[PDB]
Amino acid sequence: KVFGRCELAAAMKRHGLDNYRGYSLGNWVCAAKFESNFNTQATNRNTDGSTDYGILQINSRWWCNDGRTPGSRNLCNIPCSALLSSDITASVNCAKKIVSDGNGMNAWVAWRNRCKGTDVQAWIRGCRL
Ligand code: NA
Repeated sequence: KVFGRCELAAAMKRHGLDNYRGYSLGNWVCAAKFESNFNTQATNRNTDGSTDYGILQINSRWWCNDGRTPGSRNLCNIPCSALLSSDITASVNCAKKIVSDGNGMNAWVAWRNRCKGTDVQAWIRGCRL
């Protein structure tokens, strides 16, 4: 499904992403905005044959199994299709392990190029959280 801005922020907050590892909620909403346009069904193919899935575009090379990325790992121990549900639970739990792996939110290229160093607080503005 296609989340609204404040709708997504509320779902992420109740799933414990606000200030997770120091990253305020605005960073996550911004990341989702430019990775998937708030669409849980978004997919994108990469050059190496791997695929990015879901609202946060988590990559099959490392984090989920999609059965067609040879030599990949399944570090979130889930099928990549589980990242496309309208329930963001699996995506959020997997994102939590990605941000914890030492490189923070730099794992998301769109956050680094389009959210890092900006006023990310503007993305939860006006929302009732
Ligand atoms: Na994989």
